[PDB]
Amino acid sequence: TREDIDRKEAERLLDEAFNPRTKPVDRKKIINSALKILIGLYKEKKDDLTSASFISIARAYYLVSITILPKGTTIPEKKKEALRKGIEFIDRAINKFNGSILDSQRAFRIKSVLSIEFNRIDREKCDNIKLKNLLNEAVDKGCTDFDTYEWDIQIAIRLCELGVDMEGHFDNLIKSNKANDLQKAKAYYFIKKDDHKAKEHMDKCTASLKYTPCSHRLWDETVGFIERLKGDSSTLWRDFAIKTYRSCRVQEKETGTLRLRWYWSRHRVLYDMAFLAVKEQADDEEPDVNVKQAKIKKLAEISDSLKSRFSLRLSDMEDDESNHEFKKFLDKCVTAYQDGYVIAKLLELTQVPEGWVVVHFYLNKLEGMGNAIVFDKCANSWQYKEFQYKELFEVFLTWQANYNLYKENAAEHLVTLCKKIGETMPFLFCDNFIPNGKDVLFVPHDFLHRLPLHGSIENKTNGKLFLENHSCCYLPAWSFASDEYVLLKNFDQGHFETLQNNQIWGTQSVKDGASSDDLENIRNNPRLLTILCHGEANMSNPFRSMLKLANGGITYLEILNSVKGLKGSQVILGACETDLVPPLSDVMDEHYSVATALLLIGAAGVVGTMWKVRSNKTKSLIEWKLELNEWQKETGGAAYKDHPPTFYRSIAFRSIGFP
Amino acid sequence: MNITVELTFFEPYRLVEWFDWDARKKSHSAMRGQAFAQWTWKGRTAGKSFITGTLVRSAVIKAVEELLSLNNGKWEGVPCCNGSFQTDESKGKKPSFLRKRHTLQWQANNKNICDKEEACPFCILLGRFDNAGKVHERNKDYDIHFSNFDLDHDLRLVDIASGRILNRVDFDTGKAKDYFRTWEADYETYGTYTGRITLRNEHAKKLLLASLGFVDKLCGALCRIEVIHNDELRKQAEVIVEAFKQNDKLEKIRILADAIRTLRLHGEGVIEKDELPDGKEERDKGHHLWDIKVQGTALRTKLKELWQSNKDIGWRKFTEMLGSNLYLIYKKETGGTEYYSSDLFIPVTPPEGIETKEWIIVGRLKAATPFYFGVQQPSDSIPGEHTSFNILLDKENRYRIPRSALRGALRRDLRTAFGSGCNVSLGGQILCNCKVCIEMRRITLKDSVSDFSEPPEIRYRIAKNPGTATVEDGSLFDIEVGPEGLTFPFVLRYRGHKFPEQLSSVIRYWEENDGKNGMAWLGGLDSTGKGRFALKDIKIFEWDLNQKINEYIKERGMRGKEKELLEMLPDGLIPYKFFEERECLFPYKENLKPQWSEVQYTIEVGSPLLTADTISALTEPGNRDAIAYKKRVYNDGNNAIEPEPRFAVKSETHRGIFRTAVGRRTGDLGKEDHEDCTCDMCIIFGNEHESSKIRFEDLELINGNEFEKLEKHIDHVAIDRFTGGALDKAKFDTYPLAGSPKKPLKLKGRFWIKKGFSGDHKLLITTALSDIRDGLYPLGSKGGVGYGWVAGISIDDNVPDDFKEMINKINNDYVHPGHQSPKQDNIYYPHYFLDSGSKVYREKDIITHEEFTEELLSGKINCKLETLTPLIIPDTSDENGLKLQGNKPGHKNYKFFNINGELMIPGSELRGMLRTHFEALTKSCFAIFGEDSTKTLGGKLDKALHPCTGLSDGLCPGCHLFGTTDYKGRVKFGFAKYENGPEWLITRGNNPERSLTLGVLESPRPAFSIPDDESEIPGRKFYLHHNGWRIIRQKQLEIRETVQPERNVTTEVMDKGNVFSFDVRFENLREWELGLLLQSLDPGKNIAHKLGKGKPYGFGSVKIKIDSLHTFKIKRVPQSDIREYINKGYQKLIEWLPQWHVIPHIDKLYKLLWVPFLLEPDVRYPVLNEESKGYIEGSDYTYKKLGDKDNLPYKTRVKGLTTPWSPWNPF
RNA sequence: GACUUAAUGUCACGGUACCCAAUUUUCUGCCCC
RNA sequence: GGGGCAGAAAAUUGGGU
Ligand SMILES: [Zn+2]
Ligand SMILES: [Zn+2]
Ligand SMILES: [Zn+2]
Ligand SMILES: [Zn+2]
Repeated sequence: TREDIDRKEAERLLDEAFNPRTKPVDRKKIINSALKILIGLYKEKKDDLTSASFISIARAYYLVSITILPKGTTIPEKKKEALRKGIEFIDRAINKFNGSILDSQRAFRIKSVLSIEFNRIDREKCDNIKLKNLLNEAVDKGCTDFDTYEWDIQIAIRLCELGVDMEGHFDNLIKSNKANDLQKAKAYYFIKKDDHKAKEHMDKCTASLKYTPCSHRLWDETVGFIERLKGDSSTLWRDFAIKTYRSCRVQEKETGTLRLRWYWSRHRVLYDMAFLAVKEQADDEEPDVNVKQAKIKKLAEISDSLKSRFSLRLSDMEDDESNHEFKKFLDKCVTAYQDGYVIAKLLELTQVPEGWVVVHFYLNKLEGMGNAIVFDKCANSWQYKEFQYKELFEVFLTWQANYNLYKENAAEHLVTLCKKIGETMPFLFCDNFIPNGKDVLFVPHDFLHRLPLHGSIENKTNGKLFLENHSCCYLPAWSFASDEYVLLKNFDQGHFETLQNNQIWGTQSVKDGASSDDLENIRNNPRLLTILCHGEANMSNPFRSMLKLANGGITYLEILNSVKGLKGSQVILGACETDLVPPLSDVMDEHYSVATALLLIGAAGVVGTMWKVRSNKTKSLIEWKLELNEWQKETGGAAYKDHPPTFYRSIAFRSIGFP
Repeated sequence: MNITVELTFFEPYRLVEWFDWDARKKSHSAMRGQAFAQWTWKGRTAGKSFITGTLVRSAVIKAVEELLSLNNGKWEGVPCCNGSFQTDESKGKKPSFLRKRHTLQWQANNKNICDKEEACPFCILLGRFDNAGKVHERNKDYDIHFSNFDLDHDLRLVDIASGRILNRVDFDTGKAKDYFRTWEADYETYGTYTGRITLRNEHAKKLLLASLGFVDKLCGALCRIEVIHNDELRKQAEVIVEAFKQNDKLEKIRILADAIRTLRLHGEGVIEKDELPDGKEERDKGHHLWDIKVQGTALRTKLKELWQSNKDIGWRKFTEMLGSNLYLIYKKETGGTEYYSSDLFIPVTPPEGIETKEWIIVGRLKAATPFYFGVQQPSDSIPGEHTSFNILLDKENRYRIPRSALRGALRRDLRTAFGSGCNVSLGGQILCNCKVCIEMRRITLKDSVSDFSEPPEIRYRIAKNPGTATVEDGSLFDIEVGPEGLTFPFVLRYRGHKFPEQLSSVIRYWEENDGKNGMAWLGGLDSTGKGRFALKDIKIFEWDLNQKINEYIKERGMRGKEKELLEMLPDGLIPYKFFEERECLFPYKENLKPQWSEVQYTIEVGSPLLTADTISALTEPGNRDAIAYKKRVYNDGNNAIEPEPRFAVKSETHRGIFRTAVGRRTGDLGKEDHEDCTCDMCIIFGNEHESSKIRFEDLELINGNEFEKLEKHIDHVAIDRFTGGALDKAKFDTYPLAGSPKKPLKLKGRFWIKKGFSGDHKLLITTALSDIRDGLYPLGSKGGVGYGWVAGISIDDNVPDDFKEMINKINNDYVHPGHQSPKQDNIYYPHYFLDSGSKVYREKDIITHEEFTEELLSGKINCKLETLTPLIIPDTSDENGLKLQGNKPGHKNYKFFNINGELMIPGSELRGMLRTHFEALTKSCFAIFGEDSTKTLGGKLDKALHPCTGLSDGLCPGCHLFGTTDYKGRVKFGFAKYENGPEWLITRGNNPERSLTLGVLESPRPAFSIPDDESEIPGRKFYLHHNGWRIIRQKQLEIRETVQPERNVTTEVMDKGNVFSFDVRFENLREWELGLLLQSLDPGKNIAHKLGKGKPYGFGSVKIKIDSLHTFKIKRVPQSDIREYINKGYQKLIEWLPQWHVIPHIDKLYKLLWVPFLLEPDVRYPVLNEESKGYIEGSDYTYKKLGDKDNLPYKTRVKGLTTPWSPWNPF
């Protein structure tokens, strides 16, 4: 009777763990104790272990699979091991005759839903044959009690997703008091093909999604259903894609005051396919100019929403006021991940200073060809164009690899990259898309951030530089746009010995050998803050990318909290090149450099430097004390044909900010 | 023109199953090992090894592109194009392997675009325009063909390869994300591969030969491409185990397994010619382990028989397999994250005129501390144990520093020097371009082994249970650690245009200069200071790879002949004279130098230090039950190992002492379980989810040459509470180091501090160090006896100033009346029994040894120890101490206990007397009893007074306070130094004029105490304080000529009024427990304890007085606070100035130790009928008349117990 | 010759078997028919 | 008319990646 009693105790503790009341931190310890108890049971009872102990083991292994979070972007190996162990331990249970109808039904249900979860995690381990076997087992057992166990409801909807008729359980699933709206919508659309009831449940489902964190089960499975609809060439996928976009935007609008987001490996495709939906709506033979313009504006809005936030894996996630919000957000997300299974002032996209044309960039991986949503206030007209970025990505990777070995000697690769930008984006030099003599603001996407868009070269024999005609300033996203002179220096001896010594243009509250305290101690907001130090890159957490100042330097996070006296000041971070702050590009680059932290604090604009340049050029830029795009043309930055290395230095300087 | 090309591997290359192109994708191991050597079977064993010609071709074309780039695409004067490494999937099929690697490119300089008429050497070595394409071997239409490379000699897989599990370690933490197995082969025996290269086009032979000479590594190893008694010993072990089971000694068959396993360190001559301990001369049993009758013969002789019958496998292999065998038999009877990891062409164009060079860093990686390069157990390393942890060795058993571990440590140090690196990702389609990766892709380094194939010393480890301060259930494991001082050759090749300052910083960090001392943490177990290698003998060379590449090809880059380079002259290898010094590198002093901060200090131990290494106690001669731990240091200067081994406190013991001190200071120790926690102890010392921020090192003994005898032989015993003699099996002798207050032991240890400690954490570590200095945590075993007590700490002057700054910061009025003895002046019995009763109190809620509770007290007590009668504490280390055996052989002459020539009292005796007194005082159970003795003696002790078993049933107040098995006591006594006084009791006629030949000391007979089953059991036995030494002094000549010389024992005696000073470091003691211990120490005037031999003769009467009581939560309490402690002790006693005689049991107790001479009562044992000194005529006092049932009734127990001073001759 | 390669593309030198645990707890070198 | 014990009981691996 030892097996039965300890199995009953294990069932008690598993039921207590399944209650959503307990925090996930203690849930791990209690379920580990349950695992220890059940394995201790299994040690002496390997000879045809009873059905109850095996069922408890399967439930416990499912729960150990759920409690372990995906540390990286990919599915964690521990979850796969837990799934494999659960199915392996339940194979012996299902291979033997339990003798109880209820126990056999429970075993079949848990095995089939475990196979479904393994298929969701990785189709290689369990293919559609496994799903068909799960259907056979469920039909044989008859575990279709929708009003008793939501476990049966989940297996029913998964089975119906396999393209097999489920009209036998249709009446039971019609009521489904324990189900959620998305399951009802899936059942209505798949079996009965009734779009009205499907959309009626869909609206409630997305309304509920509006108030749930991104780590919930509902988000991933609803985006999966939407992409299933898109692959089915249906017509209602666009509306729910846009509605899920809206729910995601509203949900994270308030949460994450530090410009943070939760990664779930399906957010990017959700935004991509909502973008595709609104794009198809825009080009759906619209007779009215107003509706097409509004659709393109919505295109720009969704492009900006993805850029306006962060993307941090919880491995990197795992004064003190900022840390409180960090801990609260992490706790809420990690709680909502497991709750799925257990029972200052905003800026409008249309208000822009007169004579400024903005170029919003969006790179959609699903479609495979990027977009450039432009907007000029001369005619107040929104228009967008499409372009290929894969070959441009090859050329950019070529330049990045050649630069990290031969920084100054890779000027030819920079010229090639600029020519590739001009060729792959011919609308930049087009009069209709971008009028000449108009100041341009860029909002580049993931890997377009590193591109010197201001240095684009037109596809001509004597292709004119894009910098000569337009004045360009960049921006990580549209959500970032909103006296004396101060200098800070932490460089090495032998460089920049002139500004520190001969300082007749200002630098009253200056600090040679500056520390993080010196940057934080700037009380009054100056007219120009100059920071002289080469910062280091954080290849994992962009929140901890630092400027190498004295006393350990100041990171991205410490700028957001300690530094307050910098509002409305044209900071010039012309000491560290822009590309030693963040990591390097691989397919996408969603990391934010230190200049973005300065912009978020309230700096009027950072005159950064894309690539490493000799000290003389940036020293001359600092000595240029009149209020970029005009200096580069006059200093010789348009001589790429004759002087490649001269083009390499001048182009590097870009102003990250919106005047 | 067929070209025969021969491979040669100079370090262990890697192996995988061949599988197939269409079948590789199903297997992760073979998909990861595409670049390894391939194994194909011929049963799943005894196959053939080979290297694919495609892999060799890829290496050759990579070398071709590197040679052309180094020459701006122009080899030997003929221009070479860029080739083409892009395949259009529309116009054909993709290659079997895709590059996803940066391709070195140059200018064109070609007369015409390459076609199949005048192709450049690069194109015809690539096979661009040959008649053979991506299709298979069909016809030999290849312009250049690379045939398969088969091994150059069945060939069983286990004979060639050896499975090893590799790793991928974090950087923020010291943990590993995942791991993966590998089949690293045997480069020494099976390390030569032969294949054929066929080249139809004769225009590009020179470039092909240069590329062959330029291929620097293949399959994970350096290459030089050159043109043209089980199943019977196990049965005998089973027989041995069965015979052990016949003797009911299966609990120690495991210990015999460890002794056999560690016999590998000893030579075969140990078992050939008897060097094992032979036991005592008259033991009649011999050794408890080696003189065991197994199958009718002693274990030593049959082990010699086995060694003679198993000479084939050799002493090391035979003893290893034997130990594993008995371990398996003992286990049989009792019951006993593998992560195996789009289409882009990235042309890299080196600038014209750049200068690229190759730098060789040849040196030696001397181990400053014993190292541990972990490896998986045997029977799990098979491709296709007894020791818990194994160290990595090759087929020749020599110690190995694997290329993977060295490369990983170098990468970690390089990332530290840069300060901004990546967590290396697996399966990425784009080369990582971070700073550390760029230099790591240019650094190649050689796997190297030490020329020292000797068995590794086993370093044992346990885990203490904080609740009881004893060993934990299933906490014992052993680790094989390499010797300290071993020198491994160090090879490091960097290829590039300039030597990075970060690699120079790593070398200087690793180098062992006059003050650098070496900082290359290699391998695992870094938290216990295992693997800090001090790289030395550094020599930096360089190749002019641009204008001197012909001789680089000719010498093959000196690959595999780095020993010749370290010994000393090849062309184009001028030494690198521009190696920046330590104080010239910004990254070094910025990131690497402040990474680890050394805290060196010298512990001064003023007591016998005993680390209790028991496995080596069995094998080493002398028959010591517990000897001190000693290291095994390899003398690199003179080769071999030092014959004299260094005594030390294990770095694990050091780390555990500091960790326990910190945990008890804060309170983290004692938690239910350490989950993913960020507590103070978890952060400082690491946990299961991170790495330690502090790494400790061995407490090596530096003051060892100033001792006449470094190890002092101390005998111990356990005395039965009832009979008063030693227990049935309790005599044991330890072998601690010689430690005295006048001449202490100096142990210079150190630990390293990471640059992340906050002020609170550094304050915590300094508080732990101060607690170590204050003596709260004695080193080694028997700490509650007086073993390894720390007398102070002397921090070195090289410690950082901030760290050093924080570090530098009675009479009792009770008088017992007494009776009888002064009312007559009559002879009494030398011993009496204290029937205290069976009312025993047990405390279920035991006091844990976790953080010091504020309610209770802890500290130290300084007590003076005055003697009222001569004290006998023999030093039984020397059986001939008085040099009197020559005149009278067989006489046991002893010397007074002394360490380094100063008279001391071992703390064991003081603790024994105090524990017995306290147990009698509090009605504690009989902690030590001769159970199952002739029903049985232990079967008639009622029920409560039995010795305490495990904590299930609770612990008696004496057992709670002084401790029992699996519960460390809360009071530690110390060795009592002399501190002045009248030293010796002169006899004027003794052999040394300062001794006293004692009478016949016979074992007690409980039959007299219990003459029949009617009497249940007498109480505890105590001896009165009679002045009976006077009769022995007077009858010195009458006892040296009448008693047997072989039975008489003589020893030096201390004179009257000798004082002794010792400490009592009570900890976590209750408010009343401290008072009761104070009363036990100093019962008051006219009451004194008995110590040492001759207690029935009146010898060794000791009076204890208290000097000063301390308490910390340093606060010397006053006399008022000393009172009201004993008061509540009395209050607790009654409910179970104080008036102790109120309680009858305490009244009789204090009557037993009442001194009736502080008039002169005479007390002695009776005699057998008309024996010597019969005195029959008047006060007969003889046995067989006093003991006769007719003459005297069975009321002897009535008069012998509960009557502390009843007369015998009149009644 | 096969037992094994595919050829205009093999960063696998592309990954430290790594992290946590105090050989310690208890015991007078003692003693009489 | 004689020396009696000279070691005893535990823990010898558990957790992770
Ligand atoms: Zn060519
Ligand atoms: Zn990297
Ligand atoms: Zn902790
Ligand atoms: Zn007890």
